[PDB]
Amino acid sequence: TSWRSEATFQFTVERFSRLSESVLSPPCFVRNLPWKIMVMPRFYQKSVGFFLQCNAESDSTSWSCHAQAVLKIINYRDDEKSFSRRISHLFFHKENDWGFSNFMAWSEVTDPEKGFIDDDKVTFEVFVQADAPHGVAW
Amino acid sequence: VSPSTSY
Repeated sequence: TSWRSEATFQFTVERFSRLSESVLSPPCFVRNLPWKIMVMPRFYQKSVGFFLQCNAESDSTSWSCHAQAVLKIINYRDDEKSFSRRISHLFFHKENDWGFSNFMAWSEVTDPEKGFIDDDKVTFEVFVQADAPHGVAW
Repeated sequence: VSPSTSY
């Protein structure tokens, strides 16, 4: 159920080579809160910005949720070559997302010979393990 | 290299 303490979800960004603004995935519910993948072009040299967002649309300023997660960019040719980084963060209204502005080089992810991009699509994945939130379901 | 918010 949505109360699950962990989950793995993916989001495929299309027309990736042409990305110019931040894109958000639909929500995946964990601990009954909406978690989303956020991707955007950055420049450390261009790089892929990859963040995990939590409960960002809520007007509440009383909530908080500590979570650990594995942010991964899927390599469709070989799963063992997927690029991953781990995070640990206390999510709350003032810091509702966390990740890396320079997750990996843009030139690498968009290289047709590396295996991360196909038909200009790149798939992002997040495995999140969150603790029970505070200031939500009193 | 280092994590942060998207801000």
